[PDB]
Amino acid sequence: GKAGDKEWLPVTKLGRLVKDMKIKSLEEIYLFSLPIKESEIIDFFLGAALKDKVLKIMPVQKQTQAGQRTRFKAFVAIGDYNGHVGLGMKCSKEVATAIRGAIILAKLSIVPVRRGYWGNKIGKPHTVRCKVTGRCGSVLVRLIPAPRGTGIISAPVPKKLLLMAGIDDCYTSAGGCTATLGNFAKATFDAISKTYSYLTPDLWKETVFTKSPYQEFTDHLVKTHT
Amino acid sequence: SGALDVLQMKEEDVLKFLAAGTHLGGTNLDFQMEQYIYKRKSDGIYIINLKRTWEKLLLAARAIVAIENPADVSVISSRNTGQRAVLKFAAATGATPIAGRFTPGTFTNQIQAAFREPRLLVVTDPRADHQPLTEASYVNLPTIALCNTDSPLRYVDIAIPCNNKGAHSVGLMWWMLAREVLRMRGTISREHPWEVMPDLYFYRDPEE
Amino acid sequence: MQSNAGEFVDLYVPRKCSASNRIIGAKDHASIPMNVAEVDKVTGRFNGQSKTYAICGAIRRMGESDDSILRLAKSHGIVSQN
Amino acid sequence: KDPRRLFEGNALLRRLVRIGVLDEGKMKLDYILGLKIEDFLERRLQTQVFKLGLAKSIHHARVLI
Amino acid sequence: MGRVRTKTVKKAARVIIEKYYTRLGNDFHTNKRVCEEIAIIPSKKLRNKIAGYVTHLMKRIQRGPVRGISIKLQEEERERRDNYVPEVSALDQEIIEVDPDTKEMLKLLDFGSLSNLQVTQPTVGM
Amino acid sequence: VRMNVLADALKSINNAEKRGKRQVLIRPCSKVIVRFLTVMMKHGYIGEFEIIDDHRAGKIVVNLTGRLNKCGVISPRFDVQLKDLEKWQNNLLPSRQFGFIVLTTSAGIMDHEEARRKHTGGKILGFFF
RNA sequence: CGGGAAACCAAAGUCUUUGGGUUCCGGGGGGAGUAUGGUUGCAAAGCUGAAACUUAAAGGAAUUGACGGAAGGGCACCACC
Repeated sequence: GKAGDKEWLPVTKLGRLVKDMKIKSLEEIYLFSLPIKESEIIDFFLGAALKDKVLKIMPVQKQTQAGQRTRFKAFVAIGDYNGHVGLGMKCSKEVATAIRGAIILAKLSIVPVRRGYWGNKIGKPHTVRCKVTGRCGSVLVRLIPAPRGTGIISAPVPKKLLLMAGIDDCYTSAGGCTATLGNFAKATFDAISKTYSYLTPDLWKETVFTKSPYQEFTDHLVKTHT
Repeated sequence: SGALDVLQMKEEDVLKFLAAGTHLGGTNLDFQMEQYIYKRKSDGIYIINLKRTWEKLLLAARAIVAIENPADVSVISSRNTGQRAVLKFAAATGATPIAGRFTPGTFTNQIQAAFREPRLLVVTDPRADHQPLTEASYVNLPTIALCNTDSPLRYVDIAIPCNNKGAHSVGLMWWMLAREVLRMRGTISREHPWEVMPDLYFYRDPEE
Repeated sequence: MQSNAGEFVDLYVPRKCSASNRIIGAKDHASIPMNVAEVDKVTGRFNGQSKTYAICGAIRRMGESDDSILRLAKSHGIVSQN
Repeated sequence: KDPRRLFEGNALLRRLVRIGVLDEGKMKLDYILGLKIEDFLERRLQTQVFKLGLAKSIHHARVLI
Repeated sequence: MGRVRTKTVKKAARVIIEKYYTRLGNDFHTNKRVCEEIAIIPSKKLRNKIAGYVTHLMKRIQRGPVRGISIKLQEEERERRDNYVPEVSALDQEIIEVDPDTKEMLKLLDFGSLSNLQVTQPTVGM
Repeated sequence: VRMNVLADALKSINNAEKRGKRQVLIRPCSKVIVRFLTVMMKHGYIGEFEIIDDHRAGKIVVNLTGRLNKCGVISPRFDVQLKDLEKWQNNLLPSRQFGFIVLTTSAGIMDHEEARRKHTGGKILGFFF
C-alpha cells in the first residue's frame, strides 16, 4: 500500500520508546500497567493486523430551547484474534466520526485476555483458565470454559467480541436485560478482562519482576525538547 | 540504624526539629496515623515521634535519590507555608515544581501546558493538595507526603509526620529532605551539617 | 502456564502486590511501586541498587501504600523501631 | 483405565480410524475433541472418484456413481 | 458600559506588554506609533483600541503589579525584593518559655535546652 | 441464633481476604472447623492457624496469604453419591483442573480428590479455590 | 469497600464467585378486592377470592426541554415609568 504515512509525533514517553523500537509488545505496558493515552501506541504495537467491527449505530436525542436534537452512537470492538481486544462506544454528529472515534476509543481500552485449557492442556490454550463474570448496569455475562469443538456459545454480538478476543471455545450464560446491547457487550468485556485478575495456583509464585522500560529508557524518553 | 551508623539520629537535628516545633501534633489523631504518635500532652495535643518522623524522612530522601532524572521528581504545594519551601527544594535537587493552583488535568491530559509525567510526587498537605494526590492515582505515580496526625492517607505511600499547622515545621522538613537527598546520591559528602541556613525555606508574606 | 511439553504459554506473568500478594492486573493504573535506593553502607553514596516494593491500587485506595512500605522497608531494612 | 472408558474409548477410536476419518495421536479422545466435518465429508464416494482422475469433478463423480 | 473591551483587544494588550514592556510608555500617542512597528493590525480603529487599552494597563502596572502580566523587568524587581532578613527575629531572647509537657517533650527526648514553666488549665471543646 | 459455626468461620475469612487482611480471629471453632482449616492449609490457601483456648468453645487465629479467591460452605450438608461429586465440582469450581470440593465421609473430612482416590463418599461440607 | 436500574443504601453490604435459620407475598396491565360459596359482624362492613371479556403496554428510574396563577434572577419605551 501507498498513501503517505502520517507523522505521528508522540506526546508521551511511553510512545517514544515504542516508536524507537524500545518498546516492542503491549505486554510491557500491561505488566507495568502503564496507562495509554496516545492511540498510535496501540496502533504501532498491535492493531497492525488488528480488525475493528462496528457493533451498532442506534441514534438517540435531547431537547433544545427551540425544540429538538438528534445524533449517531456507534459501538465498536477491536481485537486481533489472539489475546487482545478493546471496546468503544461513541456518539457524534456524523456516522463516520462516530465510527472513527469509536475505533480510537476501542484501541485505548485494549485488554489482555488470559486463555486457558478446559483441562487437558495439549496444543495450546483453547478456552479459559477459569470462569469469569462481568456486570454492567443489570446485565451480567458469565464465561465458562468448555471442551474443544464447543466453540463460542453466546449471542451473536457477544460471540463477535469473544471471537476477536481469540477465544475458541467457551460457554456463556447471560442474565439481566440482554436487549440493551451496549450493556451486554460491556459486561462481557469486563468478563474477559477479569481473566487476568484471576489468581490461579500457577501464578502463586513471585519475582524480581521488572524495572520498567520507562526507567531504563528514561533518557530515551526525555528527547531533546521540552 | 540499618544503613549502618552515622545515619542514625544526631542531637543536632533533634534540636532543629524540636526548635521548629515539628513533633507538636494534631488533637484529632485519625486512625491510620496512630503509629506515629508518641504520647498525648495534657490539655489536648499529641507529641509526634520525632525519631519516627526522622527515619521516614530519610526513607523519603532515599526514594528521591534512585529516581534518575532528578528534574522529574515533583515537589508540590498550594499551601503558602510551603511555597518558597518547595521552590527552594527544586533549586537544590533537580526537582521540577508545582505551586499554587495545581491545575487539573496536569497528569492525565497530554494536551495541557502544565502536563507533567513525574516518577515521584512529594506533597505538603494531602488535604489542600488533594487534586494532585488524586491525579497521581490516575497514572501510577508514587507519593511522599507531609502529614500531620489528621491527614488523608489515601493514595500516599510514605508519610513524614510534621505539624503542618505550620511555622517552620513545614520549612524544616523540606529543608532536611533536600539536605538529605543532596547527601545521598548527590554530593554533600560527610553526613556532616549545612552551609545553607534552614530559614531560606520558610514562608514570606505580607507588607504593611 | 505450562503446555504439553513443559513449554511456557500464554503471554505474560503479572507482578504481585508487595502487601497483599494479589495480581496487579493490567489496566489498573491507580497503582505503582516504589524503588528505594541501596546505600554503599557506611552511609550516603546512593549506590543503585534498588530495594523495591509494588503496592496494589486496592491497598493505596484504602489508605495504606505507606505503611505497607514500612512493614516492607524495615522487615528488609532500612527502617528500625518504626 | 476405567473399564467403561477403556472398553468404549478404544472402540470409538478404532471405529473412527477404520474409516479414516481419524489418525493415531488423535486415536486418543483428547484429539477427537479437537476435530471437524470435512474429515468425514472427505471419505464419501463422490470426492474420491474425482480424487483419482476416474471422474475429474466432484460433479462428474456423483452422476457416475 | 457600553465600552467593554473584548478579548481580541485585551489579549493583544497582555501580549505586547509581555514582549514589549521597556519599549512601551505611559502615553497613548506613542504606543500607537509603536503598535505599527511591533505588530500587524488590520484596521486603524482596532490598532487604536489596542494601543489605548494597553496604555491603560501600563498606567496601572506602573502603580502596582497587575493580576496576570509578567515582564522580565518585573521579575527582576520581585527577585531582589525577595531577599529580606534582619537581626532576626527568632532569638528568641535568652531562654525559651515552654508550656512544659513540651518541657516533658524535651525532658523525655534526651535534650538539654533553655527553660520556663507556665502550662496549666482545661479546656473546653467547641 | 446459631445453626452452624463453620459458615461463620468461612465468611469471616472471606471478608478478611477481601479487605486485604492477613489474619483473622474466628469464634467459636470446632473439630469440623479445624478439619476444614486443615484441608485448606495442606493445599496452600491459608498459612498457619492457632487455636486459642478460652475456657469456652475456642477462638482461632488464621494467618492468610492471598491465594484465596473464595472458601464457601454448602448448607445443608447434602448427601452425595460418587456420581454426584462429579456434578458438584462442576457446579461450583472455577476449572476442572483446580479448586476443591471438601466433603465429610465416613472415612474423614476430605477434599474430593482424596475422596476419589480412597473411593469413598458422603455429605458435602463446602469448598475453596 | 460493596450493593442497586438509579434515586439511593454501613445495610438495601457480605448475590452468577448465585447455598447462615426461618416466615410471608408476587408472576404484564385492566375486569377486581369485583362475582360466587364460606366465615365474622347488631349494623356499617371485614376476611378468603374467581372467571368471561379486555388490551401492547401498564409501570419504575434517571436525562433533558417545553411550560407554571413555585422561588431568585434579569433584560427592552415592539414592557412599564
